[PDB]
Amino acid sequence: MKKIEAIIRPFKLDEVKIALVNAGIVGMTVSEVRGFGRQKGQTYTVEFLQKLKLEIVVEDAQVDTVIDKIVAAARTGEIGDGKIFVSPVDQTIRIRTGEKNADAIS
Amino acid sequence: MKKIEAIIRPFKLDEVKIALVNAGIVGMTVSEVRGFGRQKGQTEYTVEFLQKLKLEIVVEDAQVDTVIDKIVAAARTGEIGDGKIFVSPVDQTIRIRTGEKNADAIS
Amino acid sequence: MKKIEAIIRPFKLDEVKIALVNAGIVGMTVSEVRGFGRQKGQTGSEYTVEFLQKLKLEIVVEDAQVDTVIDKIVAAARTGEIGDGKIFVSPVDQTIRIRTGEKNADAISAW
Ligand SMILES: Nc1ncnc2c1ncn2[C@@H]1O[C@H](COP(=O)(O)OP(=O)(O)OP(=O)(O)O)[C@@H](O)[C@H]1O
Ligand SMILES: Nc1ncnc2c1ncn2[C@@H]1O[C@H](COP(=O)(O)OP(=O)(O)OP(=O)(O)O)[C@@H](O)[C@H]1O
Ligand SMILES: Nc1ncnc2c1ncn2[C@@H]1O[C@H](COP(=O)(O)OP(=O)(O)OP(=O)(O)O)[C@@H](O)[C@H]1O
Ligand SMILES: O=C(O)CCC(=O)C(=O)O
Ligand SMILES: O=C(O)CCC(=O)C(=O)O
Ligand SMILES: O=C(O)CCC(=O)C(=O)O
Ligand SMILES: [Mg+2]
Ligand SMILES: [Mg+2]
Ligand SMILES: [Mg+2]
Repeated sequence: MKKIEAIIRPFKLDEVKIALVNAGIVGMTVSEVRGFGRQKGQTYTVEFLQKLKLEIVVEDAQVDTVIDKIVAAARTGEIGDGKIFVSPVDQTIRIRTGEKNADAIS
Repeated sequence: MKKIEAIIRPFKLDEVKIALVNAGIVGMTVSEVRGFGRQKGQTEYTVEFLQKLKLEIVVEDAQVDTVIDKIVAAARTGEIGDGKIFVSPVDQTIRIRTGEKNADAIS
Repeated sequence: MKKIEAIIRPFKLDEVKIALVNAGIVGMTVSEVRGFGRQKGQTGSEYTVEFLQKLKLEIVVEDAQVDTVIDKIVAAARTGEIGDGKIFVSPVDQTIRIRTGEKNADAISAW
C-alpha cells in the first residue's frame, strides 16, 4: 500500500476527481494548502500560492494508475502544475467495520 | 516510530481526543479536510466531498494498537463515512525547543 | 528522498521560509492546523486539553539535505517557550513533477 500526495492547481480538482473515479480509484482526501516550487511563487522575494493537496491511498498495483490519471488531469503545461509524492503505508483500517489493508482500500 | 492518520466525522474529535489523552497518548495535530470513500459522498453518477477531520498522531511502535483501538471506539457510529486510518513509518522525530530526538521527543 | 514535516508557531512562517530558501531548500507546502503536545494546549491551573493554532510545513528533499532542513527549521522557529514545535521525517519512494513528468532527483532539483 502507498499514499499518493499530489499538490495541484485548485481549479483542476474536478477533473482530477473524475479521472480517478472513472479509473476505479474511489477514496480521497482533499485539503487547502499554500506553497511554492523552484520559482519561489513567481507567476527575488518569495511567495506562497494557493494549491490543493490530494491524498490517495491505494494498493501498490494501482500506484502508476493514480499517477498517470492525476498528471493527465492536472497538467496545463505552465509552471506550478504540481508535484506528486508517493510514500509507504504500513496499515489501513476502515473505522466502521475494523477491516484492515486490502479490504479497507478496495 | 509511526504516524497514525485518522480521518473522522468532525463531531467525534472531542471523544477521540479524550480517549487518546486518557490512554497516555499526548500530542496530536488536526486539520479540516474534505473527502469521500467508497460511496462517493452519498448517504442517500454523482461524487461529492464531505467535511471530515484529519488527526495525525506520531507515537512509538508499541503504542500503535492503542491509538488505533482508541480512535475506533471513540469514532465509530455504525454508519458509512465513520472514517479510515493509515499508519506510515516515521524515521525521526525532533522537538524544536530542545533539539531532543525520538522517544524523548514523543514521551 | 524524505518528507520533513514541521509543526511551528504561525508567526514564524516567514523566518523559516527565508532561512530555508537561503540554504538552498526551495519547494514547500504550508497548511493551517491545530494541535497540542505534551502540555495539552496550556501555559492558576487549567483542565481542558485545547488545540492551538499552528502551521504545518512539508518539505521534500534529497537525503543529503535532511540535516540542513532540520538545522534551519530549529534556528528559525525556536523561541525557548513550550509549543515551539516538532519535526517529523519520513520516507518518500517517488517524486513526480506534473508539468514535465520528471521524477525523483530532477523533480526535486531546481533544474
Ligand atoms: N520539494 C517540495 N516539497 C514540498 N512541497 C513542494 C516541493 N516542491 C513543490 N512543492 C509543492 O507543490 C506545488 C507545485 O510545485 P511546482 O509545480 O511549482 O513545482 P516545480 O518544481 O516548481 O515545477 P514547475 O517548474 O513546473 O513549476 C508547490 O506550490 C508546493 O506546494
Ligand atoms: N483510499 C483512501 N485514500 C485517502 N482517503 C480516504 C480513502 N478512503 C477514505 N478516505 C478518507 O476517509 C474518509 C472516510 O472514508 P469512509 O469511512 O467513507 O471509508 P469507506 O472505505 O468508504 O468505509 P465505509 O464503507 O464505512 O464508508 C473519506 O471521506 C476520505 O476523506
Ligand atoms: N506526538 C505527536 N504527534 C502529532 N503531532 C504532534 C505530536 N507532538 C506534537 N505535535 C504537534 O506539534 C505541535 C507543537 O508541539 P510542541 O512543541 O508543544 O511539542 P512538545 O513535545 O510539547 O515540546 P515542548 O515541551 O517544547 O512544548 C503540537 O501543537 C501538535 O500540532
Ligand atoms: O505556482 C505557480 O502557479 C507558479 C509558480 C511556481 O511554479 C513555483 O513557485 O514553483
Ligand atoms: O462520509 C459520509 O458520512 C458518507 C459518505 C461515504 O461513506 C463515502 O463517501 O465513502
Ligand atoms: O502550543 C503552545 O504554544 C503551548 C502549549 C504546548 O506546548 C502543548 O500543548 O504541548
Ligand atoms: Mg514551479
Ligand atoms: Mg464511505
Ligand atoms: Mg508542548
